Amino acid sequence: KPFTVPILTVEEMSNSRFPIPLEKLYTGPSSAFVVQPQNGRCTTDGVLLGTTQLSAVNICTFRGDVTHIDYIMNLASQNWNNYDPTEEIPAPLGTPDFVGKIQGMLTQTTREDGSTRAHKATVSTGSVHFTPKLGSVQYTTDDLQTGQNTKFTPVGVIQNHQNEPQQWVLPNYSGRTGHNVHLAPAVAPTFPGEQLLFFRSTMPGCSGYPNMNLDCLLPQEWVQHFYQEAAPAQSDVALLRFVNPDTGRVLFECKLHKSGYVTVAHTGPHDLVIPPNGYFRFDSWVNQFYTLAPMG
Amino acid sequence: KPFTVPILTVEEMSNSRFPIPLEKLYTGPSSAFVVQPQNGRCTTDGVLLGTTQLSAVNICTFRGDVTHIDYIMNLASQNWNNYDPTEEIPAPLGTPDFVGKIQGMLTQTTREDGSTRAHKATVSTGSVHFTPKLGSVQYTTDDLQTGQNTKFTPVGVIQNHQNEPQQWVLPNYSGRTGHNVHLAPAVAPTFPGEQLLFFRSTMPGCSGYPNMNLDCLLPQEWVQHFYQEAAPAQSDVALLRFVNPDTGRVLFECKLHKSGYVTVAHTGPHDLVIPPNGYFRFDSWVNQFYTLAPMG
Repeated sequence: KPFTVPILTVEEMSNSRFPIPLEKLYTGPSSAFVVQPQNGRCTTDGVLLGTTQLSAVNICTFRGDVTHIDYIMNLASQNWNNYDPTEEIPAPLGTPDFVGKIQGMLTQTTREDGSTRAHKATVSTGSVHFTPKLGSVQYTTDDLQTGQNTKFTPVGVIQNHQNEPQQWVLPNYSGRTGHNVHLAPAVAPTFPGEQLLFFRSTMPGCSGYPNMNLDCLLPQEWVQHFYQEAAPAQSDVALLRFVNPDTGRVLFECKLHKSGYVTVAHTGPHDLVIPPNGYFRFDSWVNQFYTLAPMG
Repeated sequence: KPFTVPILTVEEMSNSRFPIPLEKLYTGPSSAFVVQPQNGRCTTDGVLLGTTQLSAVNICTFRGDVTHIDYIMNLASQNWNNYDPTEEIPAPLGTPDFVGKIQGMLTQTTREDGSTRAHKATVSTGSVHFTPKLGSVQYTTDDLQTGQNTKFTPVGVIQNHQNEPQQWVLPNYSGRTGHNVHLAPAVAPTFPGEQLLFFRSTMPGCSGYPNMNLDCLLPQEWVQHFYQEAAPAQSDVALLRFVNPDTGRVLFECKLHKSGYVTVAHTGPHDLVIPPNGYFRFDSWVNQFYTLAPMG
């Protein structure tokens, strides 16, 4: 099958690491960071890696029952059935993949009356009570029956300023009980001139001076597209050109490594300047020795 | 181009009328209802109708500034730029398309300190202050600077029991100022044996005895797929067969009208029983006189 990327504009896409839309394109120096994101990890061939699942709305949500202590939720699977700690994944597909406090809201229904309730609730993925893999997560909930399906819908990050969140620091899915399992390989631009092309959004902040940025390596729909299509990597890198349908002109080119990350020939930071109508286009499969035309 | 539907299982898909995953397949009697949903309306040929946009995470969100009175938000566009009441759409793409109270949370950042805040907030789309089209929406917010980007993230519906929400009753996007503009055509099964095949989810409830169901005519990804693909309607109806990859057997067939709705040959209600691994498959283009093999 022939390879393609979706004709979606950045603003028409969604961040694969938090349920919010993409806002911009950005690139900066990697060196000092880790870049082990587990969400938004997909082989361009179609292979989902890490904790990556297809739904953009289920990223960072948690379902299950809860028991009052601030509150512990014995996790269930997205579809509300039993959690299987057996699978060979880092944690439930869609689990958060950075260390931080995520404010949201807990909601439950009592199968009995049609009765319902809702309360604010936060979750620190740094806390040693953040054990998704093992099957339980603790909410520092800022009246909650047991044996009743509870759901957590994420909203933003409530986080000395800018310190949290720690976007490139992976939480411990098994917490204290053990190291992380079956992680997606870490990313780093290898070629000389090149740097990494991120896909940034701004997680809403919910109280405090949090570092609201959030970069992802692949848009949620690229993940959804490689999954459907499953186009053979007729090469180890795919040359992408970011076109503009208004002027009909190419702005910059970039590298889509079949592994699942994007690199752009640039040194130093830069909030990528682009036309709201521009989108990426698959031109050709190239060797990893292909030097890219510099970026703006 | 040849027509297709995505190989996604119901649970792998998302509801196109609220940012939550699909849960089940359902069918019941239409007659007494309207069925004028504006979200999840797409021509199978690729034409988005009503207030339908591509992002499943931006359904029911509102951005803009707010001014304390409980609170009014002068709407902005998804990308945070000016709202254009000029476009020939019923309202901002993604606006809610049923009458009800939607609880969620308002969050804002103050460009100045990195300062942030968050408070619960509800919105009644029945209220005469619900004027999306005109550019303003009022929150009955259950400390909010002005001239500061505020966002509303929806969570569930806080709604004598079961009365609200009114899933098939369209809100007035211009409120009192005028009737609704450029609506997606209403739906109804025309053929004799047939009924309408919905795609149901359960909006979380956030306080009260709300009618948490929510049916949509097309999964958000079918909408995203017809948009990419844009496969010519070589006919006015497309025969779909819901297969099971485990047993390799067809369960039931259904009608995908190029208009953008699904009909199944059945009379009376029924929570469709299906294997978690089953998915739909495009078999052939047929005439509207094709009688369907009854459904379970």
